[PDB]
Amino acid sequence: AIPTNFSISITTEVMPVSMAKTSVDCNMYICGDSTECANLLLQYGSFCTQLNRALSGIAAEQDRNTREVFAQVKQMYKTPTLKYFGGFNFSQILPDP
Amino acid sequence: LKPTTFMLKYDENGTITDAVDCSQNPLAELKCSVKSFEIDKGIYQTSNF
Ligand SMILES: *[C@@H]1O[C@H](CO)[C@@H](O[C@@H]2O[C@H](CO)[C@@H](O[C@@H]3O[C@H](CO)[C@@H](O)[C@H](O[C@H]4O[C@H](CO)[C@@H](O)[C@H](O)[C@@H]4O)[C@@H]3O)[C@H](O)[C@H]2NC(C)=O)[C@H](O)[C@H]1NC(C)=O
Ligand SMILES: *[C@@H]1O[C@H](CO)[C@@H](O[C@@H]2O[C@H](CO)[C@@H](O[C@@H]3O[C@H](CO)[C@@H](O)[C@H](O)[C@@H]3O)[C@H](O)[C@H]2NC(C)=O)[C@H](O)[C@H]1NC(C)=O
Repeated sequence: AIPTNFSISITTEVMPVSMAKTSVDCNMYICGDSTECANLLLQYGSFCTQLNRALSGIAAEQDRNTREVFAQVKQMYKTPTLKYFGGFNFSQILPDP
Repeated sequence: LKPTTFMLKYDENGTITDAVDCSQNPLAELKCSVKSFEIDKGIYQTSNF
């Protein structure tokens, strides 16, 4: 069997790339407006130091993810004024001034 | 005298060769947090406010 006619399909595809980067102040959460908590926390040490390093390390990767996908061209091209090219109407994918 | 925090470099022969405040400017507190005298360019997170 050999096919004769054909068809053309456009198939969508959804992929996540990022995630909302966060940050947490310790004493607003683990102390919560009391100095005596902060008078007690210093026994435990600089755990606020290490977690801020970790979460910002996540936050560096989130900008790193978006940058490694998109930032691949080296000329900033211009959208042409025409949007219809021999039966190819790009009126829905290009932006509009 | 005042209650502060310093950072001291010892040499090979156990001699105090250099010190730094942790209170005079944000630049020295950056040296206090990263624990180094020479700091390359970039942003660096430090303590809260
Ligand atoms: C490429 O594809 C685009 C797809 O958007 C296509 O553009 C659209 O064309 C249609 C007509 O073919 C436009 O519809 C008309 O636009 C005018 C201007 O906005 C409106 O005033 C019109 O509304 C009146 O007329 C209608 C029928 O008479 C009534 O139903 C209506 O209530 C009003 O009385 C009508 O909507 C449409 O706006 C454009 N859209 C865009 C985004 O340009 C274009 O034609 C294609 N080109 C080629 C070469 O294939
Ligand atoms: C730590 O202390 C030691 C000794 O307490 C220091 O070593 C001494 O360094 C000096 C400087 O180089 C030496 O003097 C020179 O010695 C050479 C070789 O003998 C000679 O050719 C020169 O004319 C000059 O005299 C000294 O000999 C040396 N002594 C010893 C026991 O090693 C060391 O430099 C100190 N280091 C720091 C970082 O403070």
